[PDB]
Parts: sequence; C-alpha cells; structure tokens
Amino acid sequence: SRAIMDYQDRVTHMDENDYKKIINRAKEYNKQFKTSGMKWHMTSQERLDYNSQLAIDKTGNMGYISIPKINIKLPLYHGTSEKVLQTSIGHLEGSSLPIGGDSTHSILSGHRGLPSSRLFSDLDKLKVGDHWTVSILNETYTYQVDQIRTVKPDDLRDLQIVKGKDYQTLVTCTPYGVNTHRLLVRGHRVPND
Repeated sequence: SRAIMDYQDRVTHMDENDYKKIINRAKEYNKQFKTSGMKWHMTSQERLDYNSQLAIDKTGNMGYISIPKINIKLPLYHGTSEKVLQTSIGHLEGSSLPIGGDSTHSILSGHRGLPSSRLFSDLDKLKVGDHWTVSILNETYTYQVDQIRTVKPDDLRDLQIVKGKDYQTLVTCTPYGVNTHRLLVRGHRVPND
C-alpha cells in the first residue's frame, strides 16, 4: 500500500487550482462517451490523451478503490497491462474515467487472485446493494452494486455506455481457478456517505 501512501502524499501538496485543472480535464474527457460510446478502437492520439488524464506523476496511478466488505484497498492504474494487473487494479483504457459523470461507464479489471495477492479474488462475495468507493485526488466517488452477471469472454453487452446513467463495472475471471468466464459486478453512482 506504499503506492497509495505515495499518491496520497503527493495530492496533499497540490494547489486547489491543481485539482481543478485535472478534474475539469477529466470531466471534459468523459463528456465524449455520450456520443462516441465505448472506445474499443482507440487511436494513438486518443491513447496519449488518456494517459494524461488523472495523472499526477509518471506512474499511471489514478487513485485507489475501496471495497470494505471484502477488505480490498488497491491502487488504480491506467490501462490493463500484465504489469498493472500483477499487483493492482487496471482501468479498461477505452472506458470512461472512474470519476463518473452523466452518460459514463467506467470499467475496472483485476486478476482473480495471484500466488501472493488477493486482488479481486473475493469479488463473488459482493451482493446487490453493497457499496464501494474510488478515491481520486481529494474526492470520493461511491458506487452501489445493482447487477451481477457471468458472461463469456467475448460478450460485451453489459459493458456499454448507457445515456443518462453513471455506471462502474468491476471485472474479474471466473470460476475461481478455471477462468473460462468473466464475472461482471455493475454498480451505479450514489451519494457519498
């Protein structure tokens, strides 16, 4: 959790105009999805823009996710490279940034456990009604489970932009140790506690 400590410490010394610039750019970014839908076919240009969003250093670390029910607190990174997923949670690069907004759908991915790290091992313990939060800069974003689906790897029907909705889906492999399917835990934006 040193990544999280380092991230927190960095945010502590940012000007309040620093938050505003970064948050505003991320909001502007997330505005595109209402017309564009998911950006499965992301161009080099778009990928460069993406990497600059919610970035306060060169690590790719966007913030961190908290799932009290299963005792997870992990750093969130740009993209879903094997490097990222070996120790942290990845953000699917063509999905909306995890600050939500109207007509957005952010997708976060994590291995269903590795030899010495739980990651999203216990994602199956989550139930409709449960909450998680993502912390980005000085702000909190809360999501509440409203749909749980198990699907084939190529089924992207539950992973689309829905107009007038603010969604975040947590994705991992399933069954545990078999990994033939994908477990999708969708939540919608709710007010912070």
